[PDB]
Amino acid sequence: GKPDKQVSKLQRKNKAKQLRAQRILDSIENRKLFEGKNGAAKIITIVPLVNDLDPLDILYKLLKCADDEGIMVQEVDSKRIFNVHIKKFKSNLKIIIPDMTNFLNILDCAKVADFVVFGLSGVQEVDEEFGEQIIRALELQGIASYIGVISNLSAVHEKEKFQLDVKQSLESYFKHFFPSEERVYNLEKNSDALNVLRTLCQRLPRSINWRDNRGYVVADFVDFVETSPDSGDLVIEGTVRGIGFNANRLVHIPDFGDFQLNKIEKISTVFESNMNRDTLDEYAPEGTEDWSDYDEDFEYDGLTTARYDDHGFLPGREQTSKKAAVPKGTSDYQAKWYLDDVISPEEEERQLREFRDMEKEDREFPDEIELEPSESAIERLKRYRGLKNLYNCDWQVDEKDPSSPAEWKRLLRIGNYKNTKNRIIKETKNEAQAIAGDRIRMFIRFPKFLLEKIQDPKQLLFAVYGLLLHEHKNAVVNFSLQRWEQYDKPVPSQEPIVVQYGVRRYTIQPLFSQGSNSPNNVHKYERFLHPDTVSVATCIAPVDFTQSPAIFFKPSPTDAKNIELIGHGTFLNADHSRILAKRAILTGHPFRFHKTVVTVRYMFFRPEDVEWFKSIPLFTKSGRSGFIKESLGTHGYFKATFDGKLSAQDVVAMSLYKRMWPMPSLPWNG
Amino acid sequence: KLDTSHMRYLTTDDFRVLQAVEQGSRSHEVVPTPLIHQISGMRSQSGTNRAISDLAKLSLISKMRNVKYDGYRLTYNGIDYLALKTMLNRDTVYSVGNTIGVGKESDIYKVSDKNGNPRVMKIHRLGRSNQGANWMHLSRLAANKEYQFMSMLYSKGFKVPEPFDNSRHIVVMELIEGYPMRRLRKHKNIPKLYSDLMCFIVDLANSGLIHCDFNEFNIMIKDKLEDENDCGFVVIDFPQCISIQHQDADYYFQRDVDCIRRFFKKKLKYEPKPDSSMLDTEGFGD
Amino acid sequence: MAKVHGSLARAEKPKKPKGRAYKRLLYTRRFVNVTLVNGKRRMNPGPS
Amino acid sequence: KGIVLEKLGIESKQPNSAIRKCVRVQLIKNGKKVTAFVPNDGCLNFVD
Repeated sequence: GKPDKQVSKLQRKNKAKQLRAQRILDSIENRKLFEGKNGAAKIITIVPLVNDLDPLDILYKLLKCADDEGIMVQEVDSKRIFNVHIKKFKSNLKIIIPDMTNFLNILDCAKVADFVVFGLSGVQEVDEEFGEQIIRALELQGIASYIGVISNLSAVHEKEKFQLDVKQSLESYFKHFFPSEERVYNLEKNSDALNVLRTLCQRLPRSINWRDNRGYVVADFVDFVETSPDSGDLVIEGTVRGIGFNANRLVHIPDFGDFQLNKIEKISTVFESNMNRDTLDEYAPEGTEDWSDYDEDFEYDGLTTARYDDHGFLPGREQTSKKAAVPKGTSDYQAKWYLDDVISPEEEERQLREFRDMEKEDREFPDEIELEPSESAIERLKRYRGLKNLYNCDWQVDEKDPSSPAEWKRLLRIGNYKNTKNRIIKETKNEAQAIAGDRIRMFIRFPKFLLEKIQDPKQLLFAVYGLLLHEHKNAVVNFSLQRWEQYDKPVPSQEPIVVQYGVRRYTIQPLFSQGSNSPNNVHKYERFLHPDTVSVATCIAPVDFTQSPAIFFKPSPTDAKNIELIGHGTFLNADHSRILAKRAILTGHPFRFHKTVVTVRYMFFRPEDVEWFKSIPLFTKSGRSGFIKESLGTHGYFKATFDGKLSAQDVVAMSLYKRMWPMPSLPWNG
Repeated sequence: KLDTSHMRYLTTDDFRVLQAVEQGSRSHEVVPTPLIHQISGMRSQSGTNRAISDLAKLSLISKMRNVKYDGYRLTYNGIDYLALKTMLNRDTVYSVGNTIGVGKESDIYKVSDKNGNPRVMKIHRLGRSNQGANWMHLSRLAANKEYQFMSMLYSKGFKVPEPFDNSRHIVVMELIEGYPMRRLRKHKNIPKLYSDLMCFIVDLANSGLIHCDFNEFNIMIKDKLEDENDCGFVVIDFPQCISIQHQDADYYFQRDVDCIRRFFKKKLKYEPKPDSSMLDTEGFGD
Repeated sequence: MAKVHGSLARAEKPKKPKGRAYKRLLYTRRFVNVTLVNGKRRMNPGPS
Repeated sequence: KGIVLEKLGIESKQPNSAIRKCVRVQLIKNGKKVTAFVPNDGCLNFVD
């Protein structure tokens, strides 16, 4: 075939020099996005973590160490967003200071940044309930390059010997959440200030996955043009960062919604959206046409026994030949032997107490039902199933049920998420008309009446985010869900809980399950979130194709931040194949004992009920299997056989299952 | 003996492991623990040892620790439930439980299928247990034999129970709403039924067989209608059958005929007018 | 987990002694006050 | 240093089945793919 290799000095040196020349070229290309003379836009957001602290001051320091008194004086008058060009390092910074009365405004501010500066107090210890949560939440949603900086250090003792103490304790506090850094810089000293400015100018900012793969424009100027009396064109002048925008793809705007593009112009050509337009509709009308073959439309009314025919008994036929005997007053027995032929604060408090109680009850006793004597067990569980192995038998996704949501057909049924994600992201990269580093006029179609809420792009951040294919289309989504730190409180699986993934926020009544992998993709429905481990939250919500981290919260007006941070996690899967079975356990006491047959008590109250559940297996929390034999009395006592020998301290139980359906979601604003 | 019930205690995994011991005992005598661990195609000691604990508790396997030689021994129940599992897979049996027919080398139970159509199960027990290779092997060959004979009996038109399946030493057959010559009291057309039962032995010696034992309890009689009285003459006889070349075929055939005529003479008081068919005519007939 | 900024030093069951002291403790845990259990020197037993 | 290419669920059978929660990592300096263990972590909530 081919001979071998004997690399010489020269060959080696060259392969090296080439590798490194290539490396250098690529690095220059990747460091050309911030050519601080014409094409740059380094977004630095200033986030103080202490109430008694001023951000304007922090900026004042950084730009007074640039020896530019004018650019400082011109900003005091009226602004909060600035376009500051530093000549010392030749760079185009954009500074953003958040409304520190709005939590979500802080998050929105930082989540667009290339840099996050953290203000720290030498006087006041950071708040456990507010500033700390700023840290953690920023950290979870995504952060590019962050820095730890101080201003209040002079407020302590005048001698450096005591100031450095505070500094270092702050360093060890700051290291805890942000180990990437070890040096909290002091602006009081000219050196450190000059150095942090230096870094902000020079140092290349790392990448945050989800925001960089769909593009974003921070708006400097927002004007409106009337076209029709009821709607017009929002014009947005801003520089594109990230992957870029296409005229056909939709654009999200936070606390406003998803809108479609009409025109885009560049000022570093004109592109207009054509016929390949993504449409402003959730449930695509093609989704109705995709789910056409309804496979199982089973009629539980046409059942004499529990649906379990796959592993149970046989269809027993009870042909009833009822004739009437005419002796006045006579038992059903004599009659059976005469005609035989052969051929607001109070509400919340009470409810919440009850939810804690039901949750702890659900820990001590999982999914058990209490049937009453008057209750006909058959009817009460008539719709249920009774599978032997929950991960082996054949549940199906395409089953029709009056409990199923009307929209279920009209949903975006992605076959494979891992591949679809990659394909569509490559499409977006290739079909990007407007790349990163471009200044853009963006003409978006827009309903007039919302113009009232739109603020000024200089006092309030106005960000413009890109969406990918079909991301406006709803789907069945699975999130990873993990509880926030120091949060003991209960969270049931049907209550409204706001979810932020990407930059989009949707209120969600999510079904909680354990993501334990199953061969039949069937998972236990957990009524309340597990207090220890990662869980899964499934619901009907618009798709996300970059696996954005998700923040779960419930808006609480009382707290400083008008948000109770419940949990976090990630957008896992756009999958419908995940089915969720609400389990239902029936409890019974093993009354009497014979060397192979155990008489069991208080699990039914009619003999016919016992007939109805014959095939369904019996399991004991002692870890033992068994089955029913026949009904003893007219009170529902039933004889039973088992695997091991059970005492009166055991509990005989039945497991019955029902289909649980995901719920529709609505966007969340304000 | 057979306790079919217990089979619905086992999962996919316990059958998996039991199958592994079935492939491992037909390769080596006493299948050791590591053989079952490596052949089963399983994950860990978890699944296999839990499975084997289940099988050993439910008497499907026996632990043989012979001076460091640890191994296992598949009981008859194991083979039973593996044939029965193979049939659960081949959609042939769905429920079992009613014993009519306690033979020496055959057990006859009453079974059912997916559709609810009643059938019969003839398992074969050679030696019933001190299990070697020959007991299980020759029981397996026994039911193979009887099922093939049965298939050739149904194929050629004979009124013999239609053989549905032959899961190893077990055989699934058709249930036949019939009554033996003991339970039968009287008939509407006894000469026609005799003509039938003689024409049958004629056609059987025409095929090449002489079912040496053609007694009263052998012949089942199925009734199809109650108004018009339709009869069907089923016959259970295969390992006692004796080919038409054996040295002793003569008095076997003529014993069959003499028994037909002697019962038809006693119970129904009907003697045959035509002379009984001798062995010679049927020795030329084949 | 999170010790707050107040790590600024300047301006439960009994504890174990550190350093030298601890060794002393052990010297008497093993040689001055010997505990002979079942014909052996037992270290870390529960109920026996 | 390397960047996690793919989360691997390898399954290593005898004598003890590891539900191998391992990773495909690609080393930065070589561009060379490697498999690697991620210890002490039951859920892999740490490594994406």
